[PDB]
Amino acid sequence: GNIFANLFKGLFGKKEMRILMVGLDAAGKTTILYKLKLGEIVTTIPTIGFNVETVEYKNISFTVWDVGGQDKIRPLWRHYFQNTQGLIFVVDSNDRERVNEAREELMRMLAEDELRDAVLLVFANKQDLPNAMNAAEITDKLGLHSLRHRNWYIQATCATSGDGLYEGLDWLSNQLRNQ
Amino acid sequence: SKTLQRNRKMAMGRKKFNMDPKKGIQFLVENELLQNTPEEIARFLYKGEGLNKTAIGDYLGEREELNLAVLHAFVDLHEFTDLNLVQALRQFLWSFRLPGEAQKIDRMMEAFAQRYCLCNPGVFQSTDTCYVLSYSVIMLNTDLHNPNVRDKMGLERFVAMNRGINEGGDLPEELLRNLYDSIRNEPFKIP
Ligand SMILES: Nc1nc2c(ncn2[C@@H]2O[C@H](COP(=O)(O)OP(=O)(O)O)[C@@H](OP(=O)(O)O)[C@H]2O)c(=O)[nH]1
Ligand SMILES: C[C@H]1CCC/C=C/[C@@H]2C[C@H](O)C[C@H]2[C@H](O)/C=C/C(=O)O1
Ligand SMILES: [Mg+2]
Ligand SMILES: [Zn+2]
Repeated sequence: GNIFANLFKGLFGKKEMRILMVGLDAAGKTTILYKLKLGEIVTTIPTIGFNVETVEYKNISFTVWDVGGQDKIRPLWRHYFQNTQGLIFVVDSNDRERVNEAREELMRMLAEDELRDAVLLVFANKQDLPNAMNAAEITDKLGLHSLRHRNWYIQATCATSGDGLYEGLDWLSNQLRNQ
Repeated sequence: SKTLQRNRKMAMGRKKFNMDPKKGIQFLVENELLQNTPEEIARFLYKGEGLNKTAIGDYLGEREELNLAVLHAFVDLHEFTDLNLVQALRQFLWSFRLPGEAQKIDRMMEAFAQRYCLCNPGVFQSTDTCYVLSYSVIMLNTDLHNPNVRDKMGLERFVAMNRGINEGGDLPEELLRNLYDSIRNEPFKIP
């Protein structure tokens, strides 16, 4: 019985909630979603276009949003950012060379007017790696203490084991019931 | 007959390609069955004999310098004259399987757009307009026809999404409506 879905069991038949998940390539997004679907596969009829990776618990959905590509296409994203209550930002905490690139991507998503009210959950992923930055270090490198008017949380995770996923989503669930 | 051997080494060159596009090109180049220029690799991909379209798409979607040159040359081999945008896109997306990563689709749509505009001058005011609209059509196909998307975009939303992309202004509603209808009623065919 899906442990993660049970976290959101009592929202209030409230209205669909939508969470977007963003992060650089290789941060761990696909891996997290495999855990949130509990490893269950389907043969899906193919579709030409973007990979869509989503998990729906009903009353709540989590969708990976690929930020790759040029800036000229970003105006097109705007209506999809419209009904978003939360953003999960996943970072490869072992990738010290790309942490500033991750910070800049986060900061551009957080300047989308359409996301003004979204809560932010940061997964500082890949904590199992021996030279990983921990949550306190990631918090500094992402500049999270300079955020204002934003409800945010950072959670240390290892996506391959699932460790930390429950605790970050539990934080998220409590934010979404409180509004 | 010194030639059947050529067929064996070609069939071997194509399967390897289907398993691993880079290795199959290297094998074909090494055995003097294919010229290692972007132009000749592109013709080879475009003719696509015995080639898996997923492997062609994966090769064209790579970011190495040679692959970028091949993608350019590949798109130059397409003739889009007197096609509307969707018809041109259907032809283009029939010749390879589009990758799913946005960085790859973006690069492919810009390249497509440059060629579309050359073949059909004055249909768009700028290649940027063609590029952004083509990308929004790929988005629309995905939205409408991928079952992981539950709340499907309607015409009004599709029209609202493309606001401002005509060099800061709008394209005509009927042009967007005809694109919308073509994709809704006939998704991009799976190769
Ligand atoms: N050590 C470690 N690795 C992780 C962790 N999370 C994801 N990974 C690995 O990192 C690679 C990228 O993950 P993926 O989930 O595809 O990233 P993405 O969808 O954000 O691009 C995968 O390895 P591959 O490409 O080898 O399959 C995945 O197994 C983690 O917590 N710890
Ligand atoms: C809700 C579905 C809508 C499908 C069309 C959206 C495509 C986005 C375009 C963006 O550049 C990358 C894709 C981005 O990754 C969208 C993921 C996705 O699941 O979106
Ligand atoms: Mg992924
Ligand atoms: Zn050219």
